[PDB]
Amino acid sequence: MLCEIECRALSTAHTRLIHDFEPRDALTYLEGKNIFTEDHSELISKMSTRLERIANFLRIYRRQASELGPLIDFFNYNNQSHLADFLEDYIDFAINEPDLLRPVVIAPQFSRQMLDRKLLLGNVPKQMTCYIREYHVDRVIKKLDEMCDLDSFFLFLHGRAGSGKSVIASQALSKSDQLIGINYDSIVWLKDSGTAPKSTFDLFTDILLMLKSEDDLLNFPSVEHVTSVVLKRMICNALIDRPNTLFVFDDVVQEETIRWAQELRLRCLVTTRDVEISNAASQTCEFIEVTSLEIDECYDFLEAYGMPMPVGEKEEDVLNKTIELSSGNPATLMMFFKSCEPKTFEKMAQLNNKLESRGLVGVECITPYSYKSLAMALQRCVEVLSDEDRSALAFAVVMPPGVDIPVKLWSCVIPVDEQLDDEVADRLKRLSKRGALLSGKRMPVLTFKIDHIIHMFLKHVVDAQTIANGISILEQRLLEIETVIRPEDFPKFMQLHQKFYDSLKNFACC
Amino acid sequence: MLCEIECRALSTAHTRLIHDFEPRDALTYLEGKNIFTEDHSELISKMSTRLERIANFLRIYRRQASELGPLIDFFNYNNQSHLADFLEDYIDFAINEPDLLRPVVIAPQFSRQMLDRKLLLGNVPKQMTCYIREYHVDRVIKKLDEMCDLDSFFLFLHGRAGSGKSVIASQALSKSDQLIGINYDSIVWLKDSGTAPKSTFDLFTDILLMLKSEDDLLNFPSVEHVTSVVLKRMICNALIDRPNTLFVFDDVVQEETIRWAQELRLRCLVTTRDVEISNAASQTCEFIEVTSLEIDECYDFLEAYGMPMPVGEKEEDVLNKTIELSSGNPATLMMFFKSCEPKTFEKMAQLNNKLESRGLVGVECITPYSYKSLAMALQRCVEVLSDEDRSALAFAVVMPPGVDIPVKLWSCVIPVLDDEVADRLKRLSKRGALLSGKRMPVLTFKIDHIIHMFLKHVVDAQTIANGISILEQRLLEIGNNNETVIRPEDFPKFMQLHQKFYDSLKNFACC
Amino acid sequence: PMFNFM
Amino acid sequence: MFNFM
Ligand SMILES: Nc1ncnc2c1ncn2[C@@H]1O[C@H](COP(=O)(O)OP(=O)(O)OP(=O)(O)O)[C@@H](O)[C@H]1O
Ligand SMILES: Nc1ncnc2c1ncn2[C@@H]1O[C@H](COP(=O)(O)OP(=O)(O)OP(=O)(O)O)[C@@H](O)[C@H]1O
Ligand SMILES: [Mg+2]
Ligand SMILES: [Mg+2]
Repeated sequence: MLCEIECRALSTAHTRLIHDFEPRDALTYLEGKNIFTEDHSELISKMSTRLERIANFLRIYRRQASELGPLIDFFNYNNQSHLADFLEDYIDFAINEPDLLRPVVIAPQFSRQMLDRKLLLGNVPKQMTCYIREYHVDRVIKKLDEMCDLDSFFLFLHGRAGSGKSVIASQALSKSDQLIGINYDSIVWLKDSGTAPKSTFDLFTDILLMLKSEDDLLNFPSVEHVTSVVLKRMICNALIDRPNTLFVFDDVVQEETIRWAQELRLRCLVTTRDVEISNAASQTCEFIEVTSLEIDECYDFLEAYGMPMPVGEKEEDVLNKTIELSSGNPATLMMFFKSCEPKTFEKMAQLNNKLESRGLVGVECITPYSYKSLAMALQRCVEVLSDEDRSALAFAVVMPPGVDIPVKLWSCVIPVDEQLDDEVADRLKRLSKRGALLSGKRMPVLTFKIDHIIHMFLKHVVDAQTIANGISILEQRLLEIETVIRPEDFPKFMQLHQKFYDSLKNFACC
Repeated sequence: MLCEIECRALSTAHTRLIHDFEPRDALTYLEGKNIFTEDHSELISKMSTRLERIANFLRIYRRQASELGPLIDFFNYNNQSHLADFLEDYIDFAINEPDLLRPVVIAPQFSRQMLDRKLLLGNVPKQMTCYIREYHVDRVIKKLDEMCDLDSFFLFLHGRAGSGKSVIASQALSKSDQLIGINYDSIVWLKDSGTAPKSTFDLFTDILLMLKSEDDLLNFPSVEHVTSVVLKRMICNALIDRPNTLFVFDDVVQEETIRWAQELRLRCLVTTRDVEISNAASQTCEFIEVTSLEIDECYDFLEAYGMPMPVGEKEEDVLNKTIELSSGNPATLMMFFKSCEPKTFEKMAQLNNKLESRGLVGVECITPYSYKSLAMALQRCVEVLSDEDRSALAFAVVMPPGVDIPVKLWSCVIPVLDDEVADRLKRLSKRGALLSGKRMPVLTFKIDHIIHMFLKHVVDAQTIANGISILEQRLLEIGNNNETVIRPEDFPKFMQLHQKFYDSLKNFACC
Repeated sequence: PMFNFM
Repeated sequence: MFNFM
């Protein structure tokens, strides 16, 4: 058998094996060095077109030869020496001088038009343009660049919903000319979204077919009914003809995916919302998180899509309202612009109202996002949730948004099955780990925080009763014996945040 | 390998290379100046006919050489100089000449190559002729030219129902010789019109088959059942064989259509009524809106199929009645003529009466249009609508047609600071061009006339009288707080100004 | 019945 | 308790 290196040389050099070559010239020179069989030579000598004899010659060869010898010792004798010279250069700048391989024998054939092709065929989606998140697309390219040597690996690009990850993998695979061509030969990008136990199998059905040739896409059997071991063996089989193939697994929800990708010793970029799926993998796991757009970057994104910038103070404030509201979130920011109709800052604060008094549903719109509003999205993050975690989440409504508050102050509204309530913190950690719904912050004292998008999600989504029950179940424990968290000498009075409590109550008599 | 000029060399020299040439004469030479083998000599030495050995030398030589050299130093050797100077004069106008052809015309009858063959095979409809709206068709041809360079892109030719979009793309791709042949290699023109969630998948199946060769239409499988990811991959597969391909998507309804055109990095002209489907595409989205046929162009359209132009004042006025009524509308203008029987202004005003007291149904006719009348078309435009927006629309009946009235003056009849009314009214004009926005002097909207008699004989006979009344109420509520001109806020209190039409609409609901 | 089909 | 989910 060959391997990933000798087949990457045989793959990199395919425009050439198509421009000048013929399998009949080599069939004779090769029955001799013992790398074929008379059905092999039967299958390759009688073929109407040449690309057929060629695509079968590179497949039968990638399986049959004990080595990559009798094809250097052939492009040489047939006066197509201009070939065997290219392939021996790749094996010498591979075995002997490594590293030198990416700059010297692989890169000098890049072409910003082959890119669009490799991308289109690998189902990489059409990268975003009016704004690119520098840090991320970049630090991503670096960490993908760092691993092409590796035999198998996971890159987990995890964040909030609508937080902008998928877009970053699109731009990050659309930026370089290196990642595709230099670091990895092909791309297969598949969107998951699997919940059923069958989704994770159907997925790898479409990997297996994403790898597959145009011929033998005609020949598709009832593989829907074919074993797990066989779709798997069929893949690591049909995967020989695919040396270094990068895999984007857009939106993994099931920890079952991650186990399959890892039994198949595959290379994975993974966009996901829930991070714990990574516990499935025993490996070089690397993680890269897409955070909420910082107060300044948000500015950059608005300017980017022709939006007029403030002057008066209560206009930069209208925008700190949006920035406060969409607690730094690409998708909802986008619905925000998309719904700003006349373009005025006026109609923007208008939305800023509509948003407080009707939740995310005040701004749901047709957007490049696959979801009308962030609520359809978080829906799932909330369904998948351990039943108890589902409860904790349902209660953090009656909190203050964009406010840092200690764990015992949470032990009051939050459920549990004694005197140490640490269990609350464990649930809020699972809760931030699993959709990035909260916000954990270790010292000065263990305190969490709920952002605003993640709140007005819960406002108009939890049971109208559980709002008033949390306000009261809190007001019970509530009496006992700026950049500053509220002290233990002064907790007895949450009245400080009375504002975001008077509003909630005016909403729980509605 | 060669190129496309050295290949066109060996290739367009065939009325020649058969007459005076034997390949064995060069065999040794190429076996010798290092470019050939002895399996290839025996390939081109022991063959019956000479056309044999000639096809042999013009398929094997393709490979082991780096340019067209040892076939021009050879022919100068072999007393056959008459091929040599030909090909050396040709590499002369090839290398030494940075200026050759440019993709255009060097063999005649393009108009049978494009016009009949490419258009027809791409299912383009037979472009309109007796009248062409210059401006729009032109901006189309222009805006398609600017993009032939581009990798994937959207052109949205959006307008009203019966507004004439599909026809304009038909005229814009049948006029020029550039868009098909010069700028784009092929055309694929497909009608969408999809509402089910299956319409947007079935569509790209008939694209995929629209691409596929005449071989393997026989081979058509039971493809209805095949994943979305594999159909997509199968299209961008069968899309290898298709460089610069234009896609007309005549009549798009689903924003899913647009998402597919964009996952597949396709190039699209799009006829549609609802514009917001474009927010689905994150891109160089470019838009061209087909407005109502202006009063003067309408004249042109009538003139065009032989309709006699006015004289008396109450005849030019009769025709402004039709043009006002048919709020600039290609389709209904057409239903009108087709139904104008004797052709007289007399029978034209007959219809002008018939139109007021029986709605669009008074003039529905067999027309080049897919719909008997513009109302059947608009129905759909009314079904797609956000449930609440369906409501705002159902109510704008009790307005004045062809009149600008303020946002609060609308706040009286529309469901729920009532700015929210404007958002619904924008969505309503954006989604079938049912309303009409006018930013300043003061933020005001407006309802046209075709778009009214759709609603007349179509909203609930009660709800007409309920809207008329809910208005006289909130109006008199504005009463207890105390031409080229907008209605002042000192005078909203009396819509009695439009008492005339208000009196007619009232006679309708109440009987 | 507020419309027709609708 | 979750308005559907
Ligand atoms: N860099 C960007 N430039 C322009 N628009 C953006 C960018 N990032 C996000 N958006 C807008 O926000 C939307 C949501 O982003 P994205 O599709 O990346 O979410 P995601 O991180 O994959 O989340 P999920 O896990 O829910 O899919 C985009 O589809 C687009 O409408
Ligand atoms: N040059 C022209 N421009 C527009 N309309 C014309 C022209 N010549 C004739 N018509 C008549 O008006 C009718 C309506 O136009 P058309 O078929 O172009 O609308 P459309 O944009 O396809 O509308 P819809 O979105 O409802 O399908 C035509 O079928 C024909 O009856
Ligand atoms: Mg996504
Ligand atoms: Mg149409």
